[PDB]
Order: sequence, then C-alpha cells, then structure tokens
Amino acid sequence: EQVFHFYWLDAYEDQYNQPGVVFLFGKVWIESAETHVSCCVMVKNIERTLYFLPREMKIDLNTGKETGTPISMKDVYEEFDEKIATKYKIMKFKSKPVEKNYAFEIPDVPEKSEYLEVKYSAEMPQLPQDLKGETFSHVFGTNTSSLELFLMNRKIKGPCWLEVKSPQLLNQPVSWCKVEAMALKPDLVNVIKDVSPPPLVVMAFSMKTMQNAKNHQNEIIAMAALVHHSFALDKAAPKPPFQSHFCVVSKPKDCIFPYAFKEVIEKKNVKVEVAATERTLLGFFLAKVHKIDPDIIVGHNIYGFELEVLLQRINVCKAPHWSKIGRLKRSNMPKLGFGERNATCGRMICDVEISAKELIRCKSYHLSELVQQILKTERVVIPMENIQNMYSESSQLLYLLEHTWKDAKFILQIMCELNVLPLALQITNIAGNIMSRTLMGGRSERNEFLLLHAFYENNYIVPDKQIAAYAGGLVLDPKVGFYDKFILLLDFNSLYPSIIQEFNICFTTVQRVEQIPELPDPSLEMGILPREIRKLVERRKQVKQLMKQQDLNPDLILQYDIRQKALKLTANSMYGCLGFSYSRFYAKPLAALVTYKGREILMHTKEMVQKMNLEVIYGDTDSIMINTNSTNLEEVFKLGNKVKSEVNKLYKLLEIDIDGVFKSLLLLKKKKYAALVVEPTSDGNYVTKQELKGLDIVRRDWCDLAKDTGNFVIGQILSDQSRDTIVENIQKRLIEIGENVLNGSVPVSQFEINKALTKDPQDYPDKKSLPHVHVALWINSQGGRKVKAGDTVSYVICQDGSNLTASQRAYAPEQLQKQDNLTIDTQYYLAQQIHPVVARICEPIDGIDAVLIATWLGLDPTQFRVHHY
Amino acid sequence: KISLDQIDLLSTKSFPPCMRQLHKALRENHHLRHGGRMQYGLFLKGIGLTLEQALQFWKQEFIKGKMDPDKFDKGYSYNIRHSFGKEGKRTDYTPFSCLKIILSNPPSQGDYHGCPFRHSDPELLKQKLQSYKISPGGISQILDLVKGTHYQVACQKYFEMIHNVDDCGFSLNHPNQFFCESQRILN
DNA sequence: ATGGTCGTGCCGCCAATAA
Ligand SMILES: Nc1ncnc2c1ncn2[C@H]1C[C@H](O)[C@@H](COP(=O)(O)OP(=O)(O)OP(=O)(O)O)O1
Ligand code: SF4
Ligand SMILES: [Mg+2]
Repeated sequence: EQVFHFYWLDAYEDQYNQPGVVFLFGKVWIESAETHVSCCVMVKNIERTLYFLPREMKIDLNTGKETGTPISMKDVYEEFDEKIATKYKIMKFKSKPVEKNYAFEIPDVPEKSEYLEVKYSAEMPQLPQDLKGETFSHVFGTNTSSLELFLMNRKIKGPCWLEVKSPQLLNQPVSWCKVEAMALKPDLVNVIKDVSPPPLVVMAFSMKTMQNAKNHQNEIIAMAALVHHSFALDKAAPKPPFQSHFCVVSKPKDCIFPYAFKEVIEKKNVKVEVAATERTLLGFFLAKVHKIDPDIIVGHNIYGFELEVLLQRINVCKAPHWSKIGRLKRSNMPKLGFGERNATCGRMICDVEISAKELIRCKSYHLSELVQQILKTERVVIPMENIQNMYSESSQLLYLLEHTWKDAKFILQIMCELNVLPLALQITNIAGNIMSRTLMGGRSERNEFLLLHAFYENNYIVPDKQIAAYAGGLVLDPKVGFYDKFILLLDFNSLYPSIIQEFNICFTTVQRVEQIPELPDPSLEMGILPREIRKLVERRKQVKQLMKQQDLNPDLILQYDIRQKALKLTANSMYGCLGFSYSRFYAKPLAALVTYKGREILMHTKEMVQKMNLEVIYGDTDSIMINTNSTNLEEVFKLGNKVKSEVNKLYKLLEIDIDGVFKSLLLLKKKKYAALVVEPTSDGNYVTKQELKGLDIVRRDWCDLAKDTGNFVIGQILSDQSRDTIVENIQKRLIEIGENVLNGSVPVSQFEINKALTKDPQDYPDKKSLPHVHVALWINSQGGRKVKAGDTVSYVICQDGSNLTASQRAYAPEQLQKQDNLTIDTQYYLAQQIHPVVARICEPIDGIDAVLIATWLGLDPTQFRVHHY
Repeated sequence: KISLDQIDLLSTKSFPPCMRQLHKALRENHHLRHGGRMQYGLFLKGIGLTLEQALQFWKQEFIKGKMDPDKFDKGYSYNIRHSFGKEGKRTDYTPFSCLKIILSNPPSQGDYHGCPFRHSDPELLKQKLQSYKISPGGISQILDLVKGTHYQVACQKYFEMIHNVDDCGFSLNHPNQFFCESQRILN
C-alpha cells in the first residue's frame, strides 16, 4: 500500500471548537528535494473511554435496600444500555469487560476487580463526574482529555519518528505546512526507535518599541532576526550559530526619515528594507515568517511582553493573515502563557530568561546581566526616552539597527552556549510529555506525565483531573566557635531516592486510610515509584561517570554539571510532588514516612559515630561534621575511610562518601558557615579554595561595599597568620573604608541594593513602608519598560531632607544624577549596612566588638553600648 | 500637680525601697528592662502623672542615654501610650499589686525590679539600708522577718520606723497604696 | 503552580484590678 514516515514535534487540540481531533506537526523527508520540510497530519475519530465499577450488591436510591439477587455483569450492561444512554442521548457505543487495578486515595474500591469499559465518540455529550446508579458505585475517566488519551493509548514518549498507515488526502488545506496527511483512527499510528532525529530550523529575533508622546501607546519601529537552517539537536551548537539574517525599520508616524537615508542604505549594501508605515512592516514580517517557516523561535521576554505587544499591534493595525505567525489557519485569536500559547500554535517558543532562571542562579535576569555572566561581555543599554532624539540622524538610526542586531546575536549566542535545546529534548524524552511545554518551566507537569505513563504501562487506573503541613528535615545543634584542625564531612548520595528504593515506598505497598503508616512488608515486590526513580538515579550516575573522565574541555565540564544538576533536581522533585496539595498524585503520608525515615537514619548515624569517641558539630539531614582534632591528612583520611566502611556495612542501597575535607572552619549559626576546602593536585600536594555557605555576603539584598568588606574579613580570619596581626589588618581596612566612604571616592554603582518582587506592584497594601515596591511604582508610572511579578528592582537610599524614615527615601539609580537635591546617605550605609555584617561575622572571635568596630569606622559609639560611665 | 524637681525627694522619702532602687537605676544607667519600665510607668500613672509629663520625663531620660529621639519614638512611645490605655484596646491598667511584684515575674540578671526583701540578697541589703540611714535594730528585725518568710509585714515595719510612727494603720497590698499612706501622714 | 527548615529587617500590639 502507501506509508510515509513522520517526526512529530508538537500537538494541539480544541475540545470546544473541534471535539475528538488532534493536530500533529513535524518534519517529513523528501527524496527529490533531498531536504526536510514541515508537515502536519490530522487524526480523527478519537473516542472517550469509561470504566464502570459494578456493585457487589444493588441498593435502591431511597433506602439502599438489597433484595437478595447477586449482581451480574449483564445487569450493569443493561443498566447502562436502557437508563444512562436514553437520558443523556447516547446513540452508538461499544462495551466489553476488562481487568484493572486501583491503588489510590478513593476508598470503597477493591485493589483488583472487573470494570465495564464502554467507548463512544467525543461528539455525544459528557456524563457527570459523580454519577451513581443501581448496579454501579462509581465511574472513572469521564473528562479525560483527547490528547492525553491518544498519547497514553499509542505509548508515545516525547518527540520520535512515527509511521502513518493508509494516509488520506485533505479536501481543503488547514495549515500553512508544505505537506498534509489525514488518518481516520488513532489505531493506524505506530512508533519506531532506531532513527536519528533530523536537523531543525532555529529563528532568533528581537524588537525595539517606542512610546507615543501624544497618547499612552507603544509602537514597533525596528526589528531584526537571525536564521539557521541546519541546527542539530544531537550534537554541539554549530559554528557559526547563524547563516542568514534580515532587518526592517519604519518611522513611528510624525517624524520623517532623514534625507539621503536610502543612499546611505545603498552605500552600506546590507539586506535592510525600509517600511513606510507600521502595517507594511508587519506584513513584511508575516510574509518572511511564512517563507522561512521556522520551527523554534527563541527570544528574550517573549511570553511576558514581546508576544502580547506584537499581537496587540497586529490587532489594532488589522494586518492581513494574522495566523501566519502560528502554523494553523484561524480567524479570531484569544486573549488573556495561555493566550500566547494558543496564538503561537504549531511553532515552538523558547525564552532565554525562563531557561536561565531554571538552570543558572544569577543576581539578576536582565539581558545585560546575562551577557555579563554567561558570555563575560558588556552590553550598552540605550535609554528609552532618547529614541525620539536619535531619529533625525542617519548615523544614529544605523547605530540603533546595529544594536538591535547585536542584541539578537547575543540572545542566539546565549541560547547556544547554555545548550537549552538538547537538555529540554532529553528531559522530554525521559518524561514523555510535550516538549514545547517543557520550555515553559515547572516541575509538576513532568512528574505527573511520568507517573501517568508508569501507571498506564502497568495496567492501572489513574485519577481524574481536577477543576508547612508535616515534619520535615532535622538539623543538629551547632557548636559555634572557631576551629583550626582538620574537619571531615560525610554526605549521603541521593538520600530520599535511596530510602524509597530501600524501604519499597510506593502507592501499591503502603497501606493508608496525622499518623505515620507502618513500613511495608519486605516480602512484597518492588513498587512502581522505586523502579521509575532508579532510571533517573542511574542516568545521574552515568553523567557523573562521564564527569570523572580526565582531560575535558572547560565548557564541556560546565555543560555536564548543568545537565547533572538538572537531572538531580528532576529526581528530587518526585518526592516534593507527593506533598503538593494541587498535584494529581497528592499523598501526605508517604512524604511524612520518608521524612521520618530520614530523621531516624540521621539520628542512628550520629549516635553510632558518637560511639567511636569523635566530636560531631553539625549536620543538615544528611551530613555529619567530625572534628578529628588532627593535623596530618593521612590519619584523617584513614579515619574517614574507616567510618565510611562502618556506615556502609549496615545498609544495602544507601551509600556514604567523604564529600570534603576542611582545613579551617568558622561556624556562625545554622546553615551559615565558611571554610577552606582542601583539593589535592599532584605528588601528594594540596591546594586550598575558599567557599561560603549561607552567609549574608552571598545574598542579593546587601550593598556591594558591605559584601566586599565581609569577604575581606572572612579571608583574613581564615588565614594561617597570627591572631594578633589579623586584628590590626581588619582595623586598618575598616579605617580606610570609613575614610573612603566619607571622602566620596566610592563609585555610585557600589551602593545599589537588589530585591525581587513576588506580586504585582499594585497588590501591595504596605507601599508606604516597602522601598522596592515604591521604586517599582515610580518606574512603572513615570517610565517606559514595565516591571511585573518575578522581576528585580534596584534602589539606593539617598538623603532627601524631608525628615522621613530610611524606608521611605528610596530612589532609582538613574534618578540620582538626574536631580540635584539628592545625595548618597553615607550615615545609613556606614551604620546599617557595613557595621551589622562585620559585627555578626566577627562575633565568635575575640578582641573585636561592636564598640571597637564603631570607633574604627569613625561613627559615634554613644549609641551602641556606652551607658556605663 | 507633681513636677520634675521633687520626684527624687519623693522617691527618697515616700517610695518603697523597690521603686527607689528602680529610680536610682534609671537615673544612673539611663536605661531599664521591660519589667522595671512597666513597673515604674504603672506606678507613675498611679501616683497621678498624666501622659504629657510622663512622656517628657521618659524622653528626657532617654536623651541622657544618648539615643536619638526618633529611635525612642518608634520603639517605646507606642508602649508608653498603650500603658495608659490610649492605644489598641484603650483599656486602662492598674499598677501591679504588691503581691504580684513579690511573687509574679521574678527578676533575673540585669533586672532591678521586684521586692528587695525577697529578691535582693540580705548582705547587700545591709549596705542598702545603711545608705538609707536605717537603724541597726530595724535592720535586724527586717532580716529576721525575711528569714521567717515575712515580706508584707517586713515592709510594714520598714515604713513604720522610717516614718517615725509606731503603727502604720493599714494592710500592705499595693505600692501605690504605700505611697498614698505615706503622703497621708507626711502631708 | 515540588516539599520543609532556618535566619534578618520592617511594623503594630499587649500586661493591669486599690481606694
Ligand atoms: N530542591 C529540592 N527539592 C526537593 N527536595 C530537595 C531539594 N533539595 C534537596 N532536597 C531533599 C531531598 C534530598 O534527598 C535531600 C538532600 O539533598 P542534597 O544534600 O542536596 O543532595 P542528595 O542527598 O539528594 O545527593 P547529592 O549529594 O548526590 O546531590 O534533601
Ligand atoms: S513589700 Fe512590696 S512595697 Fe515593700 S519592698 Fe517589697 S515589693 Fe516593694
Ligand atoms: Mg527594645
């Protein structure tokens, strides 16, 4: 007959508009053109499935009377046939009995029983979720989604090569793709595994807005994009990352182009087209997108501001064929990542900001910060108001266009360096969900889909969709002080997954109905959850084994570290999802049991270590710090090996390792310490590298000057010099800092304080007492670029002269040099930013106190202690 | 009625030794703990001081401690106002009874409030009474009563032989009552 | 839209019962 291969990448459905249909988009292979082109395939006649649980004894709907006659399967079939179907207008259906297993929170259900499986087309209406009858007690799967049902029936795990049997032509085209196909029923779709993924097309673009002066409105005047035609998802990023580019610029309205602009464009001879009005630019961009036909669109802040503004401009300008941005033919677009996702159906959207937030923790998530950190380069920021001024000179317009092109290139380079696409593809292929949803972030969806696949593969029934709370970890009491001898640190490898595998914690094994359920019997077989977490554990172990390879590229090591951290986070999120109240698999008792087992393990380890006449000073739910009180590395290494062997002798799956050896440790409080880590290099020699954990310096809500002073103090304290000289050095440094602060030689950029926003700025009732929300309000009201939830705000405290409190005198850094009555409040920074950090850091050591710090800094000691004369 | 220039004399003449010690501690250290602050504020309200003079005295004493007025205003002005039933529930409070001061909320290190006849050590109480020009016979009687778990009658005898009266004529249940009885005879 | 434990900086609020 006829059969063609297919490689799907995305899916889409709409129950309200076209029930019982799923759209699949992807790539196809053409021999004549020897290249891959976009294609779409339609699958129809997707039918719902229902499971009726028969009642062991029928009961009337008035008093629950049982006559005495046992209930047979045919009785349930007749009850469904002559009662349910007639009332809800069900015409044609197919029914047959099957066997299923239920092991979830719904009670009054046997573990193994027969069910009445009835199937009918999605066109007929939907039965109520809580239907009850004479012969059946419950009904399952009333409102299952068509896409989910198709995916679980055909056993598809992420992108893969698909084979369509008996394709059918389409009378009327429905998509902008080159090739289309139609399948009558989902039973004709099969999956193969032994074909490498084909290359894809990646498009990166960015735009520059412009706020109208006459009325509060924004318009787009410039735009550029970069396109690569042979991007590969199974290898490294290609060099160069791009192969073609284009850019278009248009005037806002009132202003006209500078004279001889076209002559300068011809002199430059670059693929730049000047557009008369906004409509021409929008039409050109829409035509270019259709002609190029990209598969992945990558940009910055696409979901938050770019896509909504673009769609609004298209709507107000009434550009023809708005659907060309997506891959489907539609007439009216929705409006609120739901509305944007619906609008961009058929094309994958990747945001660099979301990926950066998910993978790498940084001080800020602006484009300039991302370029400064990931690429180690500086990006010039053009002020928004100056756009109008620079529109009268050809050179300034060319500079703006080049800046836009450079921004697009920076975005593409960041995306290629972070290796977001292969990681997302691997995560999707592991979980089995839609990969386009993976790029949106979040961990609940991946775990839910993984558990759904695991339960479906093992012939189970999954719960239908919907429409502090328990004891957690345990942290020992620290011994605050300063230590000079070698300090060990023993850590557990994947503590919670190891506990789950060891104790066979699973839904099927643990019996449950604020009490901790008893452990399952060891004779029972392994549960689904340990067998599913073992794959993630093995994958992480394989990645670590690849890490252990010597002589690797510096960037490859960082990429592997990112991959292994993502895998570890994904493995850990499985336990966390068990305590999510909104999760589909919510189960508090399992989380309570695993936390209790972890606490018991920690206590037993601490007691058994204490039994060997060793000092334990700290530990956080999986760790133990031992004060060996020695000075030679050989003896402490031997003792650590002996303790590791003694610990590992007891258990079968849990393991313990020497995470690190410290040379000197300063412990302040819980989850707050700093120490030198010993790393061997060669010939038995070792080097020391400083590190911090939980101190105030690593936080983002402190001025950079205080952070630098604290870092210097920590470095001086942990050194091997005599205790007398470090005090003098700290005193001299503090005196110099105090002199410099009052002198005014310190740069303004060192006084910035960064804070994050949880809710919208208009949702804060205490705006009069919160400085960051006040600065956000000011920048939103009197500025351009808008700040929303999840953004970061930088503010500086300045002297205003209004006799107000410090919390109400915050200002934007750009607001300082613009005005004249604002100046840096040196007293606040020297008395509430530098002094507290230094006083807290030097508290455990002797010879340094708050009064001495105040005297050294040049402040007035008549407030801190004094009193006694 | 009561001004700022005779509070020291009143403490030395009419106030019981506990509140005299609290006043001396406030004068010298220019600071007090929560128990002493509450006890002194309630007593000053009981004797007849109003909001304005109490606020003036407290802020003047805090200036002698060398903290800025804004710090005091945002730290303890609210507490002082609430002590007078002028904020929150606006419920007026009764000064702590002598029984509560003797028994309830015992002082700790750094606290100068409470009954000296029960909390202060007798060896330091000896020099304290020497500083109060107390006769040795009265000191011996007070020490004997303290050893006999007698506090109310001990302070009664203290008032008697500091007031040049053989019999006080009242039952000790409140330091405010103590001050009022002292003033009834003195004035 | 993964779980819990820990600390640091801003605010407002309370106790009391003779005569
Ligand atoms: N982000 C997280 N979400 C949920 N649980 C977490 C998270 N981080 C840690 N945990 C829990 C589960 C872990 O078993 C336990 C200890 O974590 P941690 O010490 O970071 O690593 P780990 O014991 O899983 O092994 P590894 O050292 O190999 O990363 O704390
Ligand atoms: S008996 Fe009462 S009034 Fe006398 S000293 Fe003790 S607490 Fe003060
Ligand atoms: Mg205080």
